[PDB]
Amino acid sequence: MVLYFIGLGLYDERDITVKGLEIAKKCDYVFAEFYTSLMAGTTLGRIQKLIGKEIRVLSREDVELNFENIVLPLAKENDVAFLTPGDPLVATTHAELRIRAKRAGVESYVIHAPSIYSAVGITGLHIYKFGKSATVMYPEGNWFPTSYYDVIKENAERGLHTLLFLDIKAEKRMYMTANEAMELLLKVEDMKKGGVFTDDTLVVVLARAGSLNPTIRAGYVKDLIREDFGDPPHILIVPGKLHIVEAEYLVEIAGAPREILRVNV
Amino acid sequence: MVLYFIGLGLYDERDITVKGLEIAKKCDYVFAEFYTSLMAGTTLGRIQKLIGKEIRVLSREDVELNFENIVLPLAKENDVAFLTPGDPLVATTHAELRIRAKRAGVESYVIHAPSIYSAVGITGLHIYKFGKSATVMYPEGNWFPTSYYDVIKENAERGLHTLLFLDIKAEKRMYMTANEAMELLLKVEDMKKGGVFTDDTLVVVLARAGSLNPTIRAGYVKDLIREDFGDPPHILIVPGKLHIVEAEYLVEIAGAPREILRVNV
Ligand SMILES: Nc1ncnc2c1ncn2[C@@H]1O[C@H](CSCC[C@H](N)C(=O)O)[C@@H](O)[C@H]1O
Repeated sequence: MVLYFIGLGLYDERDITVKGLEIAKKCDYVFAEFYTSLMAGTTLGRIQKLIGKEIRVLSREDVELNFENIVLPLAKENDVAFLTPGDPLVATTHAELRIRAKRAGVESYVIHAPSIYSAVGITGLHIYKFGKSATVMYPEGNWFPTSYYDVIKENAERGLHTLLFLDIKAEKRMYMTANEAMELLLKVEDMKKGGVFTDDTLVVVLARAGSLNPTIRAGYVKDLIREDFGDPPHILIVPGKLHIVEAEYLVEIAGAPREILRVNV
Repeated sequence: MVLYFIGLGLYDERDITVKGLEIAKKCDYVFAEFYTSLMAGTTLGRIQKLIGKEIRVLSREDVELNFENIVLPLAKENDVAFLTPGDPLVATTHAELRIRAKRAGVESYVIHAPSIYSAVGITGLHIYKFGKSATVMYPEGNWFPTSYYDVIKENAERGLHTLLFLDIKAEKRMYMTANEAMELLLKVEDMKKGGVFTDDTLVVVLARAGSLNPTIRAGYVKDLIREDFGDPPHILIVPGKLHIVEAEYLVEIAGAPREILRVNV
């Protein structure tokens, strides 16, 4: 008896690691959640087909409130897996579920899978130069979140890049676009006026990482804010000071304006 | 006419994704490099047997000096794969290779795989709280580099965690251990007196991420500096102030002392 947290990867069902597939195939019960991220290139059926097991999908409430009532009981008598998009423990609160497993006497194992957190490397930006990350959250009611704006400011002060995860309302099938996140940011800048995010800010958009042809675009907010980046999911990145080879790659691979080649050192 | 950058993942031959494996099997020629890092849980023979293709290994000079003369020519009239440990393009210099492909008129696609950059999610530390990353380098001769110490200081200053890659002599298969990294940083502390890394600093050690049995340990330097964390590779993390949920994961899963619950939160 054991519980496995198995990541499914960035885009489709083949983004699972071979390790994860052969372990998932021999589990007695398989559960999964698809609310922490969007795998735009597959379906439940295709995943079930690949793993050869029926998958029961859990909602945020089933997990956050009933994980120990729905999943853990089986794991005491059987080999159980819990599948998630990307890497199970990245920008989720799933790590705490391991604590629940322990206090229920269930041993758990983690099988990693490609994550958007490291897949940003395809933007050409040096991974080590990424600072603190943040999430753009949809304003709801009279509440307008803005903390992600300060993260950008503090990273950019240090010359660090900022990775911006975008909001998701899976049960409403709403996936925030980079365009939406740019609009939100311009609005917070008119409030705070820190010169952090303007029409002239260089940004990078990565859409559907993991697919064979993801959309990778770099340019000024004024030029990109109304551009079509294709289907979700999307992440937005606000680079800090660029190394020359970073700029080179943004121009050659992501279609950035030639002039960012001229780095002001 | 196509070059595929395929990641092999964290630890053994099963850490490659299903997508990467299937694509590698259909490639006419398969290259790989093991200088940016090593796949400590497997061998080149086991990877070859899994892919069912002979793998020509390239040195760092083969790649950096002659990538366009060794790999790209074949990719003009064949499907070629270039394998690398972890996630492709996380290593600083690899992105550039895609520009070389473009220049040579060769199509390139990136197949992602788990990277230690994202796998540290398994320490229970929130991914978004990681700041700039650094590598602890072995000093030698009259050269004692210490920038990695500076990186810790300005992340922790901002309440951020610091991911520290450890030095490696890929070709001699010599891995720097977390213990050596800790002693070094105490050495740098004695040099710089910044109050950044001392006996009382809380650290996290992650060894053999990707394995089903990785070592995850958290505690104060005075206690962990001579502890055996098992076979390489080792990764060292100097956490910033912890969220209570991070601290209880470290206590419950990483064997951290209860003391962190009131000293580091
Ligand atoms: N393939 C992909 N392409 C672009 N953005 C992606 C993505 N997968 C995830 N994201 C981003 O991350 C958000 C979910 S955050 C959860 C991330 C997941 N554990 C992982 O390891 O990737 C999405 O709303 C989106 O902004």
